[PDB]
Amino acid sequence: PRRRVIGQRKILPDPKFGSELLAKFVNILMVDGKKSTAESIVYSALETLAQRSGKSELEAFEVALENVRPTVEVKSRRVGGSTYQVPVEVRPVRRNALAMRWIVEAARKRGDKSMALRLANELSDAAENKGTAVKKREDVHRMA
Amino acid sequence: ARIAGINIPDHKHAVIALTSIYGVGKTRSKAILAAAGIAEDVKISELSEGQIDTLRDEVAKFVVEGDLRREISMSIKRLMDLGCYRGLRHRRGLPVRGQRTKTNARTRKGPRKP
Amino acid sequence: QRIRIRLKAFDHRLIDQATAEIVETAKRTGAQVRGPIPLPTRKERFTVLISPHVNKDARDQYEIRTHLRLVDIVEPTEKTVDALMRLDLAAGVDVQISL
Amino acid sequence: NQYYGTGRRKSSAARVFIKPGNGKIVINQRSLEQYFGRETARMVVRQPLELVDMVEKLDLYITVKGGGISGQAGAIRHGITRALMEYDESLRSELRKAGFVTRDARQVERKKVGLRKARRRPQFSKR
Amino acid sequence: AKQSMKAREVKRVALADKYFAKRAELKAIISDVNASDEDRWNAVLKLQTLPRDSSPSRQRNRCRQTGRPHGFLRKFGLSRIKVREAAMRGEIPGLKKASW
Amino acid sequence: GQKVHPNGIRLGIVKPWNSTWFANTKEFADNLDSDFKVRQYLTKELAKASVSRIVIERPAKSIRVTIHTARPGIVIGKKGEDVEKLRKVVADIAGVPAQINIAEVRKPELDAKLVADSITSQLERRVMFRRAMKRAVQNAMRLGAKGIKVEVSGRLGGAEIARTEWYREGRVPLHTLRADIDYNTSEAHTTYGVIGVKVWIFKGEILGGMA
Amino acid sequence: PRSLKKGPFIDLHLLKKVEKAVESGDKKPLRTWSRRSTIFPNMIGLTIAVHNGRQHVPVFVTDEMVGHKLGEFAPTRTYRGH
Amino acid sequence: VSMRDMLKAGVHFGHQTRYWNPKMKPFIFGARNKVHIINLEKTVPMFNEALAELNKIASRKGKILFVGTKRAASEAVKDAALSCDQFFVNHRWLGGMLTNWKTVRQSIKRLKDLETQSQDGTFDKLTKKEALMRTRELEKLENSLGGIKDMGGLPDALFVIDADHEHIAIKEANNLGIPVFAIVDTNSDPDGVDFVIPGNDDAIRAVTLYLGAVAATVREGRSQ
RNA sequence: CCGCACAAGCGGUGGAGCAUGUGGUUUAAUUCGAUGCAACGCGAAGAACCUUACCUGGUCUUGACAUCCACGGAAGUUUUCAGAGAUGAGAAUGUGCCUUCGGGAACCGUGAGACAGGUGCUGCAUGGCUGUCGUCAGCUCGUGUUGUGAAAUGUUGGGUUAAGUCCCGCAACGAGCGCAACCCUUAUCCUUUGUUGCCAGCGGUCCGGCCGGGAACUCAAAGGAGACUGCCAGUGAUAAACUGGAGGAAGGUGGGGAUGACGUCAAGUCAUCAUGGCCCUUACGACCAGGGCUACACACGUGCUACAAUGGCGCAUACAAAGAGAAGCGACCUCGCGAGAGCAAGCGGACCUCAUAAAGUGCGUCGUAGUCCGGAUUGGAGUCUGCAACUCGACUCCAUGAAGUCGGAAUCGCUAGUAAUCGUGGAUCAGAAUGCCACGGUGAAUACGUUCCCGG
Ligand SMILES: [Mg+2]
Ligand SMILES: [Mg+2]
Ligand SMILES: [Mg+2]
Ligand SMILES: [Mg+2]
Ligand SMILES: [Mg+2]
Ligand SMILES: [Mg+2]
Ligand SMILES: [Mg+2]
Ligand SMILES: [Mg+2]
Ligand SMILES: [Mg+2]
Ligand SMILES: [Mg+2]
Ligand SMILES: [Mg+2]
Ligand SMILES: [Mg+2]
Ligand SMILES: [Mg+2]
Ligand SMILES: [Mg+2]
Ligand SMILES: [Mg+2]
Ligand SMILES: [Mg+2]
Ligand SMILES: [Mg+2]
Ligand SMILES: [Mg+2]
Ligand SMILES: [Mg+2]
Ligand SMILES: [Mg+2]
Ligand SMILES: [Mg+2]
Ligand SMILES: [Mg+2]
Ligand SMILES: [Mg+2]
Ligand SMILES: [Mg+2]
Ligand SMILES: [Zn+2]
Repeated sequence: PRRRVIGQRKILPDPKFGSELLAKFVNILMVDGKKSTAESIVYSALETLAQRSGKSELEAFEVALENVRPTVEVKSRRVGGSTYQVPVEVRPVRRNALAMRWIVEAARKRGDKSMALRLANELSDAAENKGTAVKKREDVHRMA
Repeated sequence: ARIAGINIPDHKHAVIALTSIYGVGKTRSKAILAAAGIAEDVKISELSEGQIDTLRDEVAKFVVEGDLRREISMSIKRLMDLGCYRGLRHRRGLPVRGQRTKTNARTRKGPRKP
Repeated sequence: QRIRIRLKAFDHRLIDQATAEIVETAKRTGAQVRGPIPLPTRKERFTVLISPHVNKDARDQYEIRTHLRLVDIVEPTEKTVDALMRLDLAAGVDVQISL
Repeated sequence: NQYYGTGRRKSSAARVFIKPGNGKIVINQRSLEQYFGRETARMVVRQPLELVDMVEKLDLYITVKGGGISGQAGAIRHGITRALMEYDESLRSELRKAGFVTRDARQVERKKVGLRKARRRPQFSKR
Repeated sequence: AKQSMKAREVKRVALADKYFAKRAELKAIISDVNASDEDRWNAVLKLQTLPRDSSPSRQRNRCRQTGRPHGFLRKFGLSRIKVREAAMRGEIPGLKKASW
Repeated sequence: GQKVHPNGIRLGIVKPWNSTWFANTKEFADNLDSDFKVRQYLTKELAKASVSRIVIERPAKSIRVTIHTARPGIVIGKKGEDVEKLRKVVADIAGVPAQINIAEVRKPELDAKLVADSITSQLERRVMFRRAMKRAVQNAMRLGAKGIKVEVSGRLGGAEIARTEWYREGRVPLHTLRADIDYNTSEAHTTYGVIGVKVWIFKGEILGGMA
Repeated sequence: PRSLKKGPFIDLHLLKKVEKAVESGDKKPLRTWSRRSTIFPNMIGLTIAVHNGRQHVPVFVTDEMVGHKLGEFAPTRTYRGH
Repeated sequence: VSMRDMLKAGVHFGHQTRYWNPKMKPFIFGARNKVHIINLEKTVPMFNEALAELNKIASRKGKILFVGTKRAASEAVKDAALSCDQFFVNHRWLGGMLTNWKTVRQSIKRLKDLETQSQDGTFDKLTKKEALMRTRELEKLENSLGGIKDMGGLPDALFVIDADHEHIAIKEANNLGIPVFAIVDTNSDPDGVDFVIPGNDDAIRAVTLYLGAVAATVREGRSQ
């Protein structure tokens, strides 16, 4: 957008929890438009996360992403005429996506034989501010 | 366990552990198994020798392991001996079946050389 | 007993004119017709290179769409088969008769 | 007794027939679970009845052709919405509010010459 | 192209049509099951005695106005060039620029 | 840049085809071949009748050819003799019962083919081209044409370097499909080389589709 | 491979030449262009000068060569390296 | 118009003493409150003698162009022209309008063609957007040439309000020899007006007085 | 001030294997052309012979192709020998038709020269066609006015647009070419017509729209309606216009296409064709067989398949669109592990056929390994097309199981039904698609912003 700053479109709630954030999560996790595989993975991971965290699995997802959501991040600027880093705050809608993105890549790196398990394990460690998802969040805060 | 031929099969589904032998692949393996009556999902461990000897008997019918290695080597040596086109490309070390050799014939020429 | 008439053309104007004349003359003799029924038209498409030398990207796409109408006369009077034969047919329109 | 709707999504087209009933669904002479093994389709098909909160008052018999599993789900949703509106003509505002009356016009874009896919360009090379 | 090429094409077709019947019958005898392998042998020997330019698989569709051996279109019998002139001039009936 | 053929793009909107017969793919090619050679024969034979367009329409058992000339009495000769002769000739080429029905053009200065071939006939007679093109455009618009553009390209005046010269007057809106823009191209073979002329003649927007 | 229902292939001019050669005894190398013909059992021990496209190279038929085309023994490209 | 008739309307009003033009000294009564006061003793006879010429021109079938581009007084001048069946310019003056008479004729023809086309038909043949666009162009042309569509030949007389504002018009007229009748405030240059009326040109009341008196005398000149 | 130009994102290329093009090298020949963007899956929408322009040899000289002359033979059909074949040498049959009876036409052969022939050179002589900046918003003119004049103005400015789009301003007023609209397609509805398409109510049924039917619905294809900033509010010079709202299937050029201004590059093409000049003419033309265009120490470009668990394999099972078909597509049944074969129905095709979509889904297995990943390569054995698969085809079966474990600097595409992924079809074509051109399925992420990079 040089001329028209177009508004973002709306995502549809998930048919299992009506949660916009869950739908955004599965859209981020999706690969090659295979939505069904992604929803299977996410529901499996959420339910096992529920088993470890007891009640309120959707809420557990909320607090998991909360424990690793970023507040301040470095941003590049060429106004000086040379590359210039600056610490800037992040809008809530964007830090939601950043947290979701960090979670999914971290899960893929985890391995251990199943995406369902990787996602659940990363979420479970995220719920308690651990699993290296928080560490990646902590390092980009330190870079302020 | 021990099966005919020098190689020792590992402990996994028979259809798969049987492929270890140089002369047998997935279809010939299930053929051998069906002929011996043993199912596929069985493992090589937990399999009494009473059927292991039958397996080796039925695999004895087909050419396998060293005898196959000698047979293919004789066939390529004969090809080279005729002096036929394929014989030349075999002793030259080049694609034999008409593949492009101007580029990306690496599988037979080895790594790029200066 | 009935007669099926297939009409092919390259432009819907001509085919509609011809099929209107067919149904009109057939109704005129009193033979009962099944109307003009428009069957799916066919679209041949040709993507041909516009440039004589070295321009694969540059090319144009043409199409020949042929239109197809089907009329049907269930009770053909003997004043009809001769009549439709007498009726003039446009050069563009192609008419096929099948009892 | 009979109320008819016609909904189209992408390449699919669905006829929908609505009668007073206990909430029974049938699609191409099959049950809703017989047809859509995917749960998201199972939910988008029933969304309008949840809106109007009439999920045990109406039995609907529907048939759909063309498109894919999700395309057909959307088509039958747009059909049952039109059927409801022809049945009530006051749920119109609510269904519209939920964006169930729009007949989404999005369709697949044609391939273009010199382009591998619609709005997709072959890889450029510098030197 | 060169008049030699058009002459070659017309000769090839004028021989293929001639020997069509004999070639067909001979190929029949050859591929025919139950055929005595001596008859099949005589047929496969006789086949290569006919002019090699009798096989239809040996012809090449050329532009019926320039003889161009490339960019041919069976529907019109012209190369990819002359079709465009005939079209843009309104000579190919019902042919127009497509758009969808 | 290059421009789409104006006649070839208005076929659907305002321009009729010049061969309106129908045939399926079985005998489509040879129909085209036959009509091509017959119209080229007619052009070669009526190089003085000043023909503009040769439209061809085929009944199932017949070939019908309509000539658009500016000199009807010429092509029909005396008592329709030569026209019957060439009807026999086209019967030979098509191998089919033939019929020829000439048609006249009332404003020969309003025919891109006619004015283009006249320009070329002048050029090959070694006349200064600017005079030719400007005379043509003046005559055309004097006969009430909404617009006309003439274009000549080649070794004009035996130039060592070929130049492009055009002259427009009136309105010639190529981009408007609704426009009745008649266009044709001619070539003149001189000692220096071959010179190409193009003529656009816009005779007014045609409101109300094809018919 | 050609087929089995059609048997091997050979052009009859070479066939006539080879039969006239064998029936007549030892002969000069047969000068042929038919790279497409296949070596039959009868031509064992013969010597065929088969065209490589620029020259007829000699090939002394042995029983091992039976079931192969003649062209397989007349390379058509010269190459030594770079 | 009598001096009392003008004075009540306020014809004596003039632009601030800060803003005046040198040639207007003979026509200026004096100053009050830093305001130029126009002398009606000169204004009344000159206006009467101009009315004589306007009556003469209209009584020899003259075409009269009322000119004024003030946003306040546009409708007044238009109605003034309509009350005597005379042509008028009530919107911003177009540069070289008289000098480019040939150019304007094509615009009038286009305005006439558009109004004729709407009455004749073929709007249905045009696309609904195209027909609406043609109507918008006709409306714009009517806003541009509502007064002079029936001008025919160049006018025989000009009436100008605030001659300084309309200076292009008077320059054109002088270049054509067409006489200029103009209400000339103290800030204007009176050289271009052959029959000059020095008076207020902004005030709606005095402007309407000028227009009504002129139109009454023009109808009188027409009646004979 | 705009532009996927960057940023923000998603997936790539760059590493591997192979496919393909090019440079180079090689070669008897590896035919020619295309070469920064804008050459390099380009001409070529398809090189085994043919194609084919190249090479080697074998052959012809008014000629393979055209007209003209005579002279002699119907034409044509069937075989035989030599030869790799062009070709020679024959040997049988026919020896016809029209004709005012002479002849003519028909072709065939021989001779005579006029001539033909050239994919030989020149795209810096050219026409025609095309690329490109760029679908960019520009390029101009008439009259007027200004200046002594070259010229200027308009076309700049304020705003605003996708836009020289629009409104004001302004000595400019208008116009032309572009922009936009008119065209196609798509999203809603209406009317008309209902078979080969349709099945709601009907009865009837072998449960098959299949048969009585029914004309509703889907759909088909003609005609028509619909969107206009039209309405509302707010903003704004009350302006243009922008923001939001209503209703609406659709809202602000709805989506996509076609459409390419003046010109720029002596850009590309004399090998589509045409063409000025030049050149060749018992050969630079013509015919034939074989070879080559497929080479291989290399280098570059574009692709394909992968490195796996969001996966592989097994079993079960669901939902498309758009096309093609007569020397064609070819069902059914039978045979074969299979490619296929045999038999043979139907269909010039809303009817018959290609042709059962695949991702998906359900169950089971595989447990992170060079693996039940990967499929290269190679051996063996086949099928089919075709005179003919050695050079040099496609495919099947058994066997074999390289590299490869996510790819350096650098670099590319993409703003929504898009990218990504999954299949399907078509052209060319006897056969030969990882290319091309089309079709649908599933279906995202991101865009704060114009400071930098690049092009206008
Ligand atoms: Mg295998
Ligand atoms: Mg069809
Ligand atoms: Mg030629
Ligand atoms: Mg071929
Ligand atoms: Mg173009
Ligand atoms: Mg970026
Ligand atoms: Mg690579
Ligand atoms: Mg090359
Ligand atoms: Mg060249
Ligand atoms: Mg490409
Ligand atoms: Mg050039
Ligand atoms: Mg060049
Ligand atoms: Mg400019
Ligand atoms: Mg501006
Ligand atoms: Mg302006
Ligand atoms: Mg446009
Ligand atoms: Mg709105
Ligand atoms: Mg050049
Ligand atoms: Mg050859
Ligand atoms: Mg090549
Ligand atoms: Mg595998
Ligand atoms: Mg392995
Ligand atoms: Mg691994
Ligand atoms: Mg797609
Ligand atoms: Zn004043």
